[PDB]
Amino acid sequence: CYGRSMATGKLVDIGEAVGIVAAQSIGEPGTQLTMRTFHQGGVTGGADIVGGLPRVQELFEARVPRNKAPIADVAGRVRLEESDKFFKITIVPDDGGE
Amino acid sequence: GVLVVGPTPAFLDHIGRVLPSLGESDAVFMTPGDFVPGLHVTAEDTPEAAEVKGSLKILDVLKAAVADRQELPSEPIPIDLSDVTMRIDAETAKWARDEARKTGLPHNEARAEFVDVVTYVVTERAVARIGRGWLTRDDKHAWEKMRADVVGELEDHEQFNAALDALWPILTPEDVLAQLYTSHERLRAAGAPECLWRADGEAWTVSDVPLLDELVDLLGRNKAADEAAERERREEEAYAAGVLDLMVDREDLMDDEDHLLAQDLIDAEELADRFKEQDNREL
Amino acid sequence: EVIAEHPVLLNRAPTLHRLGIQAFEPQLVEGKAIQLHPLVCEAFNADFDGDQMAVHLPLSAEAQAEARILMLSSNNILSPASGKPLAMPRLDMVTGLY
Amino acid sequence: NSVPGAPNRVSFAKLREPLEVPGLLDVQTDSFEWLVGSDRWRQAAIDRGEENPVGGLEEVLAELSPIEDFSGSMSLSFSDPRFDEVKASVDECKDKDMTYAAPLFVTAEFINNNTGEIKSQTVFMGDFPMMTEKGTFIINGTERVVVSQLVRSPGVYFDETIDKSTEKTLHSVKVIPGRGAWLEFDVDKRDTVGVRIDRKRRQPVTVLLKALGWTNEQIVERFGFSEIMMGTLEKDTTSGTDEALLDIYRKLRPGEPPTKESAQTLLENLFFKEKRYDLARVGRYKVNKKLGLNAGKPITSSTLTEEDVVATIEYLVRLHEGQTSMTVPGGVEVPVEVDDIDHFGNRRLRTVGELIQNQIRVGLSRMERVVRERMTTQDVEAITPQTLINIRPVVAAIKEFFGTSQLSQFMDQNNPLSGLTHKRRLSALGPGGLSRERAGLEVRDVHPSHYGRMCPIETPEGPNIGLIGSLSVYARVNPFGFIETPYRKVENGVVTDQIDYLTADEEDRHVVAQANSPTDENGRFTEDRVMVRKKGGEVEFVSADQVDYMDVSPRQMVSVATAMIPFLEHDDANRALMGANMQRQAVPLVRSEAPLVGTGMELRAAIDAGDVVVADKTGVIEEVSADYITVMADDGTRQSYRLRKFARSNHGTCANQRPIVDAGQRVEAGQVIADGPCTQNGEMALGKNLLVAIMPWEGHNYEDAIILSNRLVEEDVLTSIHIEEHEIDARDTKLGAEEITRDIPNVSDEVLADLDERGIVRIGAEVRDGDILVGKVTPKEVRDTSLKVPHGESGKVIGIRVFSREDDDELPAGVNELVRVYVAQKRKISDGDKLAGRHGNKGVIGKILPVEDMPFLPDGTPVDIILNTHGVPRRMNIGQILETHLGWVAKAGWNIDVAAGVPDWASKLPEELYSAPADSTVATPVFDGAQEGELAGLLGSTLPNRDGEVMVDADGKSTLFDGRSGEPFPYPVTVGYMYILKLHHLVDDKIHARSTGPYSMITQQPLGGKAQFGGQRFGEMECWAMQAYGAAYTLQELLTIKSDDTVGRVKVYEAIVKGENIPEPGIPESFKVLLKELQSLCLNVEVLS
Amino acid sequence: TGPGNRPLKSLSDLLKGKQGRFRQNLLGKRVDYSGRSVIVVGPQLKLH
Amino acid sequence: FFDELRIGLATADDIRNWSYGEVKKPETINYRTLKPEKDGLFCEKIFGPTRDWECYCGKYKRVRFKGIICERCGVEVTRAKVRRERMGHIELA
Amino acid sequence: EEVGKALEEFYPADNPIITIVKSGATGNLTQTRTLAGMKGLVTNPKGEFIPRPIKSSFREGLTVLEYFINTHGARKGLADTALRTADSGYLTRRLVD
Ligand SMILES: [Mg+2]
Ligand SMILES: [Zn+2]
Repeated sequence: CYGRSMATGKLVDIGEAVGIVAAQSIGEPGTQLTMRTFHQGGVTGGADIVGGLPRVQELFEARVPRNKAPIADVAGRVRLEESDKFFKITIVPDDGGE
Repeated sequence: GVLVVGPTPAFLDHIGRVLPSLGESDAVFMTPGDFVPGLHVTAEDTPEAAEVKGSLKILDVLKAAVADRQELPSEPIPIDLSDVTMRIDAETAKWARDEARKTGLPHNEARAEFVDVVTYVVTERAVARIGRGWLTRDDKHAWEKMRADVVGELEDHEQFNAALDALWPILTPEDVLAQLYTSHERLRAAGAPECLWRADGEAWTVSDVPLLDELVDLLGRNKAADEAAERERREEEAYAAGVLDLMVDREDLMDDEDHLLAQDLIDAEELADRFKEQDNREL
Repeated sequence: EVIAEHPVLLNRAPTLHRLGIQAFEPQLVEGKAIQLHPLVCEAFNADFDGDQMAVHLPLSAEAQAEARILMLSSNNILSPASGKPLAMPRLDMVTGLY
Repeated sequence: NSVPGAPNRVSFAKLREPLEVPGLLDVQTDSFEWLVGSDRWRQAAIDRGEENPVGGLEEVLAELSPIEDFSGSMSLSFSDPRFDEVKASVDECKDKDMTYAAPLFVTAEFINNNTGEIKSQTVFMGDFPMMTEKGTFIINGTERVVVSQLVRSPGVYFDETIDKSTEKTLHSVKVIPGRGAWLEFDVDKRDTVGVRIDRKRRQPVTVLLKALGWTNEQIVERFGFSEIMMGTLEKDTTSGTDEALLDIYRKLRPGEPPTKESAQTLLENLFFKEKRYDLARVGRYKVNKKLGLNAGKPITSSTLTEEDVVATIEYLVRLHEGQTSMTVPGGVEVPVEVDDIDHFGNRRLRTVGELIQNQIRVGLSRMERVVRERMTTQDVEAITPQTLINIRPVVAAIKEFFGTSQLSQFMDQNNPLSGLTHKRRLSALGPGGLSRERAGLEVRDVHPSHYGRMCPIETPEGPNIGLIGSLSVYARVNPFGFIETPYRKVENGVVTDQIDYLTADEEDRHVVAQANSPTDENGRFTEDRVMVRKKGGEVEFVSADQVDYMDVSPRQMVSVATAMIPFLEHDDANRALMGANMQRQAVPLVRSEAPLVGTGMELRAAIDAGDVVVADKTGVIEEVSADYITVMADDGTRQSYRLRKFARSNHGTCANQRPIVDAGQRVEAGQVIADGPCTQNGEMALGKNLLVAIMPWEGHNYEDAIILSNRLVEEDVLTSIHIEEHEIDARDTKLGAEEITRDIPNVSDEVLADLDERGIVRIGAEVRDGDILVGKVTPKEVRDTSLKVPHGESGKVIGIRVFSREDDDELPAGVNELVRVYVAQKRKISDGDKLAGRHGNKGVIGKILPVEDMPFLPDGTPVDIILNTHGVPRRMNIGQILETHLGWVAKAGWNIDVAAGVPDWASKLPEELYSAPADSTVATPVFDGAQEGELAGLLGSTLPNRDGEVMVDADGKSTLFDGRSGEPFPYPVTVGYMYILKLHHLVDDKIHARSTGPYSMITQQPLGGKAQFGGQRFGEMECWAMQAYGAAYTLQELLTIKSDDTVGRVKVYEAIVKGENIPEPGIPESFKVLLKELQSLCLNVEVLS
Repeated sequence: TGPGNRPLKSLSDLLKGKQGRFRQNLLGKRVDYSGRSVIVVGPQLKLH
Repeated sequence: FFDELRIGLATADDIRNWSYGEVKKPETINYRTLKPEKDGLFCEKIFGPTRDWECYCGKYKRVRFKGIICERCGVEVTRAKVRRERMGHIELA
Repeated sequence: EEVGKALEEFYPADNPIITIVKSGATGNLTQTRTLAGMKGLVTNPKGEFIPRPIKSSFREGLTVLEYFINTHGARKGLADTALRTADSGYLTRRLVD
């Protein structure tokens, strides 16, 4: 299920620590990534998009994204309405109802 | 920020068509009935009781309305312990209510002073058993059982603490009104007229919202709730301190020339303050 | 007669992955600097502007064999992160072959 | 030139210097002069300064005197400090481990108001250390430097900021004195103004206003334009002046019995009484010019007031409300704005004199408390100053500033420049500035107020980047401690020859131009859109009529170690930083050689450092030996200069001086008479010129490594002498006497052959690890604890320095003898040793080749150093290519053929630069030097070789031969001469190894370090890497048998020495104590199997 | 409360803190049979 | 070696087994003579010697012979810091 | 951008400074532009852009102001390169845990 080892090129062995390899492979290049500004104080720069190490810590902790978006609860079609600054969306199921 | 008050938000529909930077970020619409964060009781208008509860002669009531809750026992609620004798009386309760009023602090703020005064009162029976103490410790340490009964009664407390909650209850500002409108002597006891009477208190009108707000300035807060958040903050900071302990030390370097490390530009507190969820919302 | 067939581990900090520790066969040289093959220098992230390197020596047969087999540089030619080779021609070699 | 014996060094400079380089340790001598109130500073100040010039001692005493008592009856006063000649000299102080000090005396007058009697005496205040003409102090023998300090000037500073939670823009105010308590103000996240008297609980602001005697009518007339301040008033339960003073004495002195008079005497004797709160003249001036107060007035009254504590609030409130303009009721208009904190009009320099002033102040305060303790416990009219005064405290302060501080540092002498940049240094750390709470990332950066005041480049590479820096070359220090740099006054567009030493505050008010800006007729600019700076460093092009000032020279914003890097505008900044900080740590060589291509700032950096010797007086030379030199002046007075020969610097280097004069030589004044460790004819020579070929070789110059000839080892070119000092003390033990003898316990008499009568080693002998140096016997009867050579050390015994108690010279508590042995080692360049150039090009030495297999030229000349091509463009330091080219152009002379006019690439060249012979010396100043036109066609000229053959073409390239094969490399290679530096990073100092030895007996691992003879840290990341391989036995081995397991390492040593299988722990061993103590807790544990 | 003003020590308080075999070092061991030097290049060399 | 690790509550039986004596007296040491006490804290009569190889009595202080239970102190002369790897106990009323 | 374009065009293929790059041995064309073209824009200590660019190369030689304003972002890169290691270490310790 793991597969083969990238070092040997042959199918992986029994007893091979494959979690430490994962941690290292993901962390080592962590300096090639954007980050949160290093300044003592200021305004939250998250107003703009920041999608490097922040996004990764987010996902690996499974906390709620900032620029969240809702996902379809049920397949079907969509009915879209717009008030002033508010979007309303209604999904109508193709087979079921409600 | 900005605040807009009125029935129709159509006044806030101008700030948004000439200054969008606010009409969708900064401006805040409220109606006389939304002032509180958590309820929008607007349609619940009221007859001319408003005039009474909409004019500062009601402030008095509020204060007295708490005084009608700084209650004292009808008869000595007995100390339900074996090797002591009830000292709780309108005497001690009176002494301590006066002491608490005498520091000019809201109710939940002076709860602590009240309880400390009552502990030093019960110190009487803690050491005044007949003449004084009567144990083999009372020749050099007159207070072995003083501060073993009084510093243990905050642990043997359920009876003491619960029967204290009658004379100094931690009021969440919604109840002081619920059980001020239902009753009939509270209105007069605190100074209120009788029109203010009503059966269901939680059926809130437009004219009890500013009262509900002022209650939060009149009462206070717990001051001891955030006790586990300190634990979690400390443990996060410790994890960051360990992160920095992992890193290479200036004396164990295998490089050509010394250079800047992270241990001399950042500490655990700030390193941990940036991996936090640090949720942000608009004004 | 004793430095022969006895591997040694070379390490350079910070060690962000396992190729930052590698086993090598010692060749005894006159001098006081360590000669390092130029192809193991991208894993180590090493250069010769002054950088230092640490040497560890195993004693138990088990560790000698772990070095000879698992750690030897002539076996860790590839990354355990993408399968890419690391011990491959760098700058001088590259321009020569180009 | 302008120096008597100035060896000619032609210059490509196209601009003239209207201001010469000022003294380069006149920032460590002017301040000491000020302190001791010498007459030189006195004159200098009377010229441009008050007509009552007070020093630094005078001022301290005047603030101390008169020492009155509670009864106002008897008074003591000090005056007239006075220094008598030094007891010893610098050389004597070093030879004897003494201290360079002068006795200090003071006139103490003792008045009694009862009887009107006086008891003046000239009392003795102890020996005071002195600043040597080289800008140093001498302490127990060692040269030491008191490095200046950068600190926030006293005054008022307003800082906007953002609330971590509300993300709300708020404001603040902070008043900091030179001495006393702070006074802060805030506008809170809830629009309530408040105060933080002596950094205590934030009570409101009107409380203070009332405590000073203000009525709500006043609070509402002064204020009232605002509505947060009124709203703060309205919510002051503590209405009433005395209720407010009670509130304050409560917050400060909580609970303890109060009093109204105590209240006023606290609110007064904390801010307004000039003994518990003082704004030195600088704080007073800052406050005045900031708030709009006391314009053009006699600053004499240097303390706080009640009008400023109000104008401060008023400024703050018009700040929170966006008002840009203020006017105190009676003051002058003012700009309302925030105050930067890194700016240097707000940062100020505590020089050595100020530091010592402060510590003397401490000592004097203690002596004053003692005076009082001892004045009202002794019969009156019978007490005299000498009875009231105990100096023992003061000396301690002094003996505690040099002996043990952070700004008093062992002198950094790897070379003259290393010590000369240790004195023009600006440190942001030490008691008084940021210590640990503010080592962030916005103070470590460059600020446009650094131009001409602090070098943007020279800052060490270690942890103190942005904290420590070096002062520029044209910069001096105001008396208020603010740093000043000169500019030229423009009047209509025509550069005047008038100078103005401005500071950042003043500079920010005008448009400061650039030195390279053109001029045609006595100053006027040629262009129309000239380039300038502005307030916030905002470089801009502007009309030449908008201009008000101008920079005297380029190289204004650079330091010494950075104005000695040729072609600096061609090298990026990190590698220039490297170049400087490596030019500091360059080891002196036996015979020194100065650069062909260099900069004009190498003569002064050696004269103005002090390792050279210069003539005090004009005259001729009467005698010249290796050690002494003897001059007969014109006045007839005979001078005698003694020279340092093979003396040990504080870093192991050599300090040998050598004469460069012949008997019968009419020297002038300021003329160099001897050269130092790294000078030749009076200019810095830290390295050597080497024949370089820019090319890759057979892999031996890979990844910044580099190659050498064996010539540099035969001729002793990059050789250096290193000296080491070993000391041993024969101190008391209570079992007898630690005796130094030759009758050592039973040992090989063969070890006792290089030892003299007294068991000490014999000069001239050679040593090796373990060899005895001095036989010391501590009593038991007798043991052997002698001084033996350490690990990895050897050399010749130069000489010895013994210090006995039978002379009673001086020795610490419980000692009877000290022996210091010096040993010298000639170290040659070797595989591993680090090597570098002035451009950040560095590397180690991978291969040393015989000259018969070195790329040679058609004339037979083998190159001396091979450098690779691949490191030059990605590292952005091509200044070394230009240096190579010009080195060729200078070792081979040149003749520009002007027969048909001067070529167009030479229309900007200074005549006298149209020709030069071989081995010539030139100068390329950092930002006014050799260009590329002046250097392209100047490579063709290149006078031929002895055989008429031109060995290098107009592109910089030759045609080499493989000294191994024999064939010519098929493409031309870039050849020239490069100035190369040998560094303190040597491999005999880095090679460390261990098998067994001593442990820490606390953590019970081996020790950490090389002198400790320790091991190497196997950390956590390394354990991860050791797990990802799946290696369990190496990890076990490393964590048990090597560091902690104390019963296993022995089994292992024995196994190995016996040749049996190295054992294995049958069951883990760190587990047993925890097993016990969990069983002891009544928790059954069963190791299963 | 032991002599003075302190919490007297206890068996099961050893382990709630840093002291005890249970707390992880996050440090090294300064191992024996080890060394350090400066590395130069050798191109006449094999990978092993 | 081993593979597993199990814990559990301890009865009085397993403890009576673990310990080789009984603790009865309240004191750590004696200042005068700096010699350990007996039958109490710092057992010098059950676990073995004070430092090593000895007994509370010094009757036996040599290596040649080990295990001879001191006919005065009933002590087994041995070394290696046994009194660190040794747990006493009490039978509390 | 136009300068880097014109510069990788104008240069031949037998040039060493372009050869060492297009061979994958070292370097980028950004460095070759900085060296033979223009350094371009540089950073403040805030981390923002100075809209007055450096029109000079390290071949022409930089003026005094240009060199001074390059030092700003040249010092701001020695710390970043260290704090980034602590961030990486945080995440790596998490993942290894
Ligand atoms: Mg390096
Ligand atoms: Zn015995």
